Amino acid sequence: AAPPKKKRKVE
Amino acid sequence: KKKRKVEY
Amino acid sequence: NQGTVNWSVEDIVKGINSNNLESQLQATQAARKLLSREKQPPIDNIIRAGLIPKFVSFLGKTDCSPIQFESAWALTNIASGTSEQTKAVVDGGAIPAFISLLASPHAHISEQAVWALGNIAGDGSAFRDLVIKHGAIDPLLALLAVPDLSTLACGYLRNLTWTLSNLCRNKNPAPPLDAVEQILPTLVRLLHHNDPEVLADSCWAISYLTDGPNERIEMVVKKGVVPQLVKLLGATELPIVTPALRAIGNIVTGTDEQTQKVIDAGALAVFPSLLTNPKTNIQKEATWTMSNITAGRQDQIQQVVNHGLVPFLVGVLSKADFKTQKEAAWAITNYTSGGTVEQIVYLVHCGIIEPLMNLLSAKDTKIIQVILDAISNIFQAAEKLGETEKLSIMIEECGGLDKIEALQRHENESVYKASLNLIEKYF
Repeated sequence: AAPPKKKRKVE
Repeated sequence: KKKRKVEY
Repeated sequence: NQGTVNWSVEDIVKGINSNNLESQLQATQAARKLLSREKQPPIDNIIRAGLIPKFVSFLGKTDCSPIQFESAWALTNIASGTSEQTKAVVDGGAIPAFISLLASPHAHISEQAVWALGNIAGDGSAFRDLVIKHGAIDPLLALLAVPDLSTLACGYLRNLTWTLSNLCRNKNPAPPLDAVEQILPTLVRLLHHNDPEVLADSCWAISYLTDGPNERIEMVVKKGVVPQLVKLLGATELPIVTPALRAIGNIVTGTDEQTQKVIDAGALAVFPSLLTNPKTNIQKEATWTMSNITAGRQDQIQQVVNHGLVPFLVGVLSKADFKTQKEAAWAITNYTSGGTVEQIVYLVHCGIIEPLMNLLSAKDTKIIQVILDAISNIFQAAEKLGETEKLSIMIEECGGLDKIEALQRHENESVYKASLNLIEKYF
């Protein structure tokens, strides 16, 4: 699938 | 119309 | 910084509301840690407490880079939420503030701004275009303005690439034309980088740009990236091939001239592999791509023949995921409607008839129309050769007749009418 529209910066 | 763009 | 681990929202409000800059920093960091926990960050609790305006405010504290980074990360995570959550960040004035941070002397702060702007533009057309209007592109591109991309930190370069791809993303409306022209040259440079993630995301960006009116495809092809795309098409990594194939597949939906560019680039040599690829989805998009090529000129339909791809189409039509089979049906119907009698004869000699008849048993009126349709094309070619009868037998042999007749009593007017004609004109 295509890259995430958004990304949460984990930790 | 034979060429069907991201109409798949 | 164990002190800022697992704070309550009210404590965070307490620190941010204190008039002590250090207290504010500790509270902002604690907020960032909540928003960064592995599961379910309290994004709404944070918004409800009215903390966004404060965080946005800390973005401008040039004198305290640490709080700039913390609030930038906190806002980033809030922005990674739903449209409403992303909107709350935009509503706080974060867009221009993050753009100013792009020029930060601190790489990690600039990178955070890049990430955040990426989440904002990734929400859709409106915010993407709002980011562009605030003038994010120049600063972003300037960050990649170095002699050799390899001197940039890998994580940093993947971030910029990803954010640029989002500025190239979405369709109603498509990104501004002048914005695409501004970005393309850099995109072309990222397409030649050695990092797999940079390559994949660059291909995705090129695939977003080629997904639309042929004029859009033109500005991309005009840059001469088709050869590089074909090369990426033969890549070992599935994450690179998928977006490359999407881009190549979009380009062939354009004009015959644009289609000819991928053919000239040597793309057809890769399809024997793509059409038998282990992933159903690579296999589906490959057949879809093939279908738009057989929808081209006869000299192009011949290149499909010369690369020995007809047998691969027969195979996909014979055994594949149903969706792929349906794309195979189209490729065949397109081939038969625009091909020469010799090319259509060849198609038959490759054994297209049986697998085509078996697909008449599919519960999908559209493909059934497409198939029956193709049959008509083939008979039409056999008529110009007085071999309409040899074709009838063949269709009988494999049980095609016993299915065209049954369809004749179908409930779709396109179908049964198409059936009738065949039977009453060939059987």
